[PDB]
Amino acid sequence: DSSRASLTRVHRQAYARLYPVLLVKQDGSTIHIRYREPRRMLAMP
Amino acid sequence: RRTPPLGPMPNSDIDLSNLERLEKYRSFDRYRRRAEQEAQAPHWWRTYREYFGEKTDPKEKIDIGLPPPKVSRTQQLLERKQA
Amino acid sequence: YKTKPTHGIGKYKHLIKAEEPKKKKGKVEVRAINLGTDYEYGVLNIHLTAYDMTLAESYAQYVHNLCNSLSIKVEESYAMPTKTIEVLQLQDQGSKMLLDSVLTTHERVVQISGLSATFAEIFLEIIQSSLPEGVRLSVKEHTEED
Amino acid sequence: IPIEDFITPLKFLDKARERPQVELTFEETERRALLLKKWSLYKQQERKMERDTIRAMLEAQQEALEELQLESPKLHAEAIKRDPNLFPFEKEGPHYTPP
Amino acid sequence: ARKERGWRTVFPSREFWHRLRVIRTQHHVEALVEHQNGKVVVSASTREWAIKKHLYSTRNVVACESIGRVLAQRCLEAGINFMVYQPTPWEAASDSMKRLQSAMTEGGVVLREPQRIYE
Amino acid sequence: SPWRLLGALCLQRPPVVSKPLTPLQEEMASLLQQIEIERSLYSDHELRALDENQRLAKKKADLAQDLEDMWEQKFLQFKLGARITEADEKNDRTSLNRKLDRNLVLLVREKFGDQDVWILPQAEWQPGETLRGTAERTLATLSENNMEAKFLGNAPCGHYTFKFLGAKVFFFKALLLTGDFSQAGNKGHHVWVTKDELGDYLKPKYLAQVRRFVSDL
RNA sequence: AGAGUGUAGCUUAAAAGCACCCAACUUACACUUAGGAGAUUCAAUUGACGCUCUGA
Repeated sequence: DSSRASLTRVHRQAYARLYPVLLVKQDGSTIHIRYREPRRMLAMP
Repeated sequence: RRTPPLGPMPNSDIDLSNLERLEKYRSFDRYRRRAEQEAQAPHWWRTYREYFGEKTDPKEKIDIGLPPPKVSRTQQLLERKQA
Repeated sequence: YKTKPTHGIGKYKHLIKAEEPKKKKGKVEVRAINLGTDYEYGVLNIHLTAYDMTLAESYAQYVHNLCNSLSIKVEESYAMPTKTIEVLQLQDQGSKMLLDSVLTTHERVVQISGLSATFAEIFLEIIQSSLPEGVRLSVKEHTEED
Repeated sequence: IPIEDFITPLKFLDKARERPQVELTFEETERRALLLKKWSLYKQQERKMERDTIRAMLEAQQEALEELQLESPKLHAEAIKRDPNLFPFEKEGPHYTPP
Repeated sequence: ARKERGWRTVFPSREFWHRLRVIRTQHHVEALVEHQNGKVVVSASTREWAIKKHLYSTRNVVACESIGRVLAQRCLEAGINFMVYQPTPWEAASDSMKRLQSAMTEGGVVLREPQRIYE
Repeated sequence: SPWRLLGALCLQRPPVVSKPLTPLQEEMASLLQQIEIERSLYSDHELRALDENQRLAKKKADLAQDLEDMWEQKFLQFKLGARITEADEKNDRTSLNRKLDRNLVLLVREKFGDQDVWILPQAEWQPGETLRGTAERTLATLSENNMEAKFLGNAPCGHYTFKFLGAKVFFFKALLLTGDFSQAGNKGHHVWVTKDELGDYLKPKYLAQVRRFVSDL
C-alpha cells in the first residue's frame, strides 16, 4: 500500500535538477529526498 | 385556480433534500446526453414530435422476406474472440 | 400557464441551491452533529508536511482522488508557503567556525465534511496504510489562520 | 493574509538555453509507451484490489452495527458515539533503515 | 426544400437537411448521418463486426479515421455527399474529430451544405 | 436472555520499512528519472561543472569534481542501517522487531478444560462499563506492561456465532504507538504475526473469519 | 447436511452503457485531450462448477 504515493513527479513547469539523497534522521532512518547539489547524506544535528 | 399534473413531473423523481449528497453534472456533455435521451420519452404534454410530421409511425409492419440464417452465436463469438 | 397541469415545469432554482455566496471570507462552519445513534463531524483539517514537494503533492493528489471516489464532500484544499531549514554544520576538527547547508519543508491542507463512525475510522486506517515515505501526517481541528 | 510560494523565482527566466534538446529514438519511445501501458494495468489492478478490501471490511462493519443493534439495544449508541481521544490524531510515516 | 430555421437560443441548430452526429463511447466510436426528421441513413460503428475484426483499439484515433473512411464510402454509395457537422468547442479541437472530418473530405463528402434557393 | 458476556481485541502494528520494489517499478523509476533529466534546467552543480571547466580551459589558454569525490568517500565510509533484521533471527516470532515490512497482529494461547483454540485476545465486558473501556482494560491485563495502544473507533469489528446459553464475541482494534515489553519470555504464548502467518495459524472458522478486516496490504 | 441460485463493480443489455485506472492542463479538484484492462463455470430448455444463507 506504500507503493502508491512513493511514485512521484515534479509538476512545476520550470525546476532545477533534483537528486536522490539518503537523508538520515535523528534515529538513524533513511529517507529518499529529492535534493539538488547531489550530496549523499545530510546529517541533521 | 390550479390543475394537478396529468402524470409525473419531470424533476419530481430526484430528491429535493440532501442535495449536497447528489452528484452534480460536472460537465456539459453529460447533461446534453441526458437531455437528448429524455427528448424521446413519451411525455404527457405537447411536444415538437407531436406536431412535426411522424405519419403515426408506431404500427407493426409486415415482413415479406427470407428468414434470418440460423447461426450459433456461442461459436461465432468464440471465433471472433480467437481472431 | 398558472392554471394548467404543466404549471411550474421550468422550475430550476429549487434544484440549484447555490445563491452565489461570497465563499472567500465566510466563517459559517458546520458543527459536529451528534445524535448519539447518528454521529457526524464538522470541518476537520488534515495537514501533510514533508521536505519533498513532489511526494507531498503526490500524496495530496492521491488522497483527493480517493476521497472524491469515496463519495464524501471536499470543501476546499490549499497549500502553506515553503519553510526553509538550514543545517548549521560544525566542523570535525575546529568546532568554533560555523558552515551551513540549505533544506526545504513543504505543506498541503485537505479538509473533509462528512465523517461517520465506521466510515471515518475506515478512512483513517486506509490513509495510514497508504501513508507515504518522508511525509508527516496530522489531522487537527478547523481554526487555522494563515 | 495568505503567503504565496507558487511563484517561480525571477532567476529562472534568463538561463533557459542549457537543455533545450529532445533527440529520442523510436525504440526508446515504444519502450516508454509499453511501460506506461503496463503501469496503467498495475494501477487498475491495485485500485481494484484496494476497493475489494474496503468493500468487504465495510460490509463487515455494517454487519457489526446491525448485529450490535439486534443483540444489545443499549450498547449501540455508545458504540457509534465518538470519544474525543482522536481529536489530536497524528501518525508518523515509514522509514528505510531501522534504528 | 425548407430547412428548419430557428430555435436560435438552444444547442444545436436544427437548420440542416443531414447532420453528422458522432457518439464517442468508452469502448467504441460510432458516427451517423441523419436527416433532420430523425431517421438515420448511414452509420459506421466500431461495434460492427466487419471493421471490428480488422481494426485495433476500437476507441483509437486510427479507429475513428477508419470509421470516417468507411462511412464516407457507404454514404457515397447512398448518394449523400452534402451534410452539416456541429461540434462543441472541445470536440472541434479534438484531434480525433479533426482527422475524422479530414477523412470525410478526402473520402469526397463536402460539409457546409448549400443554401436554400429563394430561402 | 442468557448471553455470555465476551468481547475481543486485535492488535495492529504500523510498519517501519517499505516493501521490495517491483522490477517494472524500478524500470519506471529509471524512465521517470530520464524524463526529469531531459526536462530539468538551470542546475547549480551543472553550471559549476560546465562553466567552471570552460573558464578553467580559458585560463589555461591564458570546484565540483572534488566535492563529488569526497561525498562519494562519505557514502563509502557511512554504511547504512541493516534492512534485513528478519533472516538473522528466523526464530524470534515473539519479538517486536522480527518483521517491519508488514503489519502484525498479536494473539495469545491458552487451553480451556473444554475448548482447545488458538484465539485472538478475548475480553470480558462487565455490563457497568463501555465496550471500549472493557477492551482497553483487558488489553492492560493481558499485556502486563506499558502499552500506548491508541484506539481508533468505538465501533466493533467482528462477531462469530458460538453458543453452548447463547454467546457472542465483539472484536475491536487499537493502533500501537511504541512498544516496550516487560518479561519478553512470557510463557503466555503471545506472538507477533503478519497476515500470511495469521492465515497459517487460523485452525477453525472462527479464526478464519478474522482475516478480512485486518490490513491485507 | 438443505435451500436459493449465476454476464468484468452495476443493469425487467442482447457480448453494451455506465462504471474503473494511466499520461497531459489544472496547487489541487473538476472540465477537456491523448491512452488501458475487462466478463455469459462446464456437459446435453435438462444435468454436474462457483457464491450465499441455514447447520452440525
